[PDB]
Amino acid sequence: GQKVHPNGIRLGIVKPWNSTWFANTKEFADNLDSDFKVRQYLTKELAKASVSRIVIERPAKSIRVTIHTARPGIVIGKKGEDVEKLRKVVADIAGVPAQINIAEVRKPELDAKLVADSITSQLERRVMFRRAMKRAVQNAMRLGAKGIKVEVSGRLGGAEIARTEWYREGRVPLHTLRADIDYNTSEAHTTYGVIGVKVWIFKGEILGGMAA
Amino acid sequence: AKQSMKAREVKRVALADKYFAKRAELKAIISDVNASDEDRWNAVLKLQTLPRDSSPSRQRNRCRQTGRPHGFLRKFGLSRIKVREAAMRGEIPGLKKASW
RNA sequence: AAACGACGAAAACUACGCUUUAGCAGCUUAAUAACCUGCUUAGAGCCCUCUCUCCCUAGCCUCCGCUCUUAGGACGGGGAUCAAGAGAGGUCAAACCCAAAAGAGAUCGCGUGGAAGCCCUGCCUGGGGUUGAAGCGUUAAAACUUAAUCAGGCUAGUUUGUUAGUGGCGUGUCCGUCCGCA
RNA sequence: GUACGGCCGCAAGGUUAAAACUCAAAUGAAUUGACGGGGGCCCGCACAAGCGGUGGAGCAUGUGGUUUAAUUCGAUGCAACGCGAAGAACCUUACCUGGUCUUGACAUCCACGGAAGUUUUCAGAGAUGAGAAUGUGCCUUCGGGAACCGUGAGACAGGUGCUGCAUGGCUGUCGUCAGCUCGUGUUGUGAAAUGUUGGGUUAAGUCCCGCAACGAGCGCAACCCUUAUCCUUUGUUGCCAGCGGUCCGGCCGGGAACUCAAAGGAGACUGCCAGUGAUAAACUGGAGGAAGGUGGGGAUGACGUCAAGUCAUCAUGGCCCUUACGACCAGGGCUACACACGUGCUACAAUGGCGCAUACAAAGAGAAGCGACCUCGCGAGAGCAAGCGGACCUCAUAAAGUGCGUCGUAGUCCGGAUUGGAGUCUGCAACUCGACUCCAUGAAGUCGGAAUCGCUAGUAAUCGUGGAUCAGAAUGCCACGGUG
Ligand SMILES: [Mg+2]
Ligand SMILES: [Mg+2]
Ligand SMILES: [Mg+2]
Ligand SMILES: [Mg+2]
Ligand SMILES: [Mg+2]
Repeated sequence: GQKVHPNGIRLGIVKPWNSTWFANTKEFADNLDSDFKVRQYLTKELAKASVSRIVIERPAKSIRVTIHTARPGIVIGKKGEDVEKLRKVVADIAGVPAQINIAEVRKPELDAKLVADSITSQLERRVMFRRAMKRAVQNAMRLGAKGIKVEVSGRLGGAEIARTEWYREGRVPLHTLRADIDYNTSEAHTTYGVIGVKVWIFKGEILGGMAA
Repeated sequence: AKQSMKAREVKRVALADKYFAKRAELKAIISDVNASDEDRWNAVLKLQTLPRDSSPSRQRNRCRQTGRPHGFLRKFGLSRIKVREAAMRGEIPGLKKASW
């Protein structure tokens, strides 16, 4: 409750948005709800495949959903028809004609969500929490990142007291307005309660801002 | 986000979008002085025994996602607490913190 | 009032793994080395999936939506199998990706000049309004026109005003000679 | 170092000197925090200096208490109290009063039947009971299907009920205060220390020097958003530098020098000359400069503190109610009251009110909309109503200013509240409970104790305008410029 949310301050410098179509004060509540529904359905449909980001667009009364994942095999399916099969249901949800795109990420351990994922899975399957934390740190460090701050709140390792713990390797700035700060948060459900996982990742210095 | 209050609001739309023509013509007739007293009285008496909760200006504008009965904004159709988390995540095409 | 610290030294998807090559980096006098690493690409070991090397056919396509049909190209339809080689990929498909059509041309849908209902008019006579209800016509046409004709058994002499019998529970439950409506 | 015992002494007592019994501790040197009614230094409208205000008096919501059926929930020193609530007549909103219910108002589900559905008839204030006039909307093998209704339970609902002492998320304060740590090395047997300390300097752990310190992270600044000089690009709905007609209006003929419009940049960096300072860092002057030392404003809130505040935005592990804490609509009350309080508007009158020419802003909102004209109304606005998702039209002749007149120090031609009535906007309905209007009574109050708060420059202080909430209902909130 002290630090500012970094995405909301990095929106207008380097970090791209997740919804930037054109509405006029009438249908964006509806567009926002449709985006939320399609994202929450995509999460439940691809809870196994590691999925990090979902972006939306609305060119000329048509919805385009772009998914950035690391296991496109499950979503594509055999003979490349499951993607169209689920495009049918997302088009039914969105009403307007729909199309979907896949932006499979090579070496995606630098993605905030996919680096905060599978550690929730290890905690759920009762793997040691300290082992999971150190594995996540080493995996996020070995790919060339310059710093990952992940915050874990609530019953560390299925404990009985909601405590606060956080590791930090490298350097993770939060006040610099040029540093690419990929931020996300996830939750783990266990037999003893719920745990929160917040992740900041410092990609490095990026000058020139947008337009590559 | 009470479920009991989340149905009355949608009823107040699903019933107010049906009596649009009759109410509009009645308002025009009773607003134009070029009418008859008996006809206007009969029209207002017929209008008043129409279901009360079907009036247009009898429903408070309710938030879309959470239904907070205060701070409803026309621009986003969402309350302040939800528009904060929406603009902070970045789903609003153009919402950046500002500085004049 | 309390608050310990033990075993990724029980690496929990392999992202196909499995092989191997250059450099980088953590290591330290400088280095190597294990791998501690990711990281450009090489080739095939080894399981692979798809289009294939099969033949038949010349399929083939696209502006006009249909058509013999026209420069043309990356254009391409059926049946069993794969001997050994070749493109991709890894539970890979839409979008991203690369440049398109020449004409003839019936024109079906699509817009009709004398009429069946709604307008004095609640049955129905209205040519004064009209619909594909009648001639007809290409990416379009041989234009063309739902309102204003007085008035009829037009809810039918008893429903509008005289007025009359009993084919009425009349009245606090009420039998009650009777007041009161038809 | 006590009793007994021996000695000494007039005495006070001295000297020699035990035993029984209790405990697992009693201690000293040093380190880190903490504390002191210990000290030193430094900083911030913290004081001082100033200038305006709050306690004195109408009124407004808000707070505690009281009353009440409830006066709906939480917030409770800074850091709650013009707070959520960016606008409570019913609806509303969770409170109160009467009545209807039961896998329920709203969620998936089977046995099937009716297209869903549109107008009205009635009893009830209503809650929802009867029902008719009706429609048969597209589709497989017609042991029919989607969609919507209807019933029968059980698989289910529902909770603004509580637990912010289970929590997530969020927020405020300490505090944009300047510190909070780590790696290696070194020092001490060790806990631990250095770095982080000390002089200059600053807004700063900002910079320099010295010193076993050397470096790094979160950190102080910058990178982000506007203003301030200048360059180019594009010239419409805008400008008329120059030229022309001209209805005297930029109307167009024209154009891109300018103001403006949005895109990319030059640009202030101790860059300089002098003094001071340690031949440093820096500070002070001056020169250029549009701007000078951070050029000027805003977001960005470092580890951590307050079982800090919300299970009432939301989700949420447990209790919980399951023929009612779930659910039904109508009428009230959240707006009341012998009271005390935070905050602000309104006034004290000669820089001030009364009226008549007259002037200069920015930025905004607009289709269930913004809504020019015109006819009217002493006034609110009524009718008719052009244009416009808008550099086009509306909201919107802005004022303070200015030149005149006028009043003359008086409860005042100040002050505009309470009162009876009148219509108007507005939404089915303003007795509880709107606002506007103007005719009429014209309150209080006449710079207000102790206390007390805000500001260091285009800021205090004054004047008006704009924006969101919403049928209307701002002295509250957020912005904008003028004076200064
Ligand atoms: Mg839990
Ligand atoms: Mg003695
Ligand atoms: Mg010092
Ligand atoms: Mg200077
Ligand atoms: Mg309203």
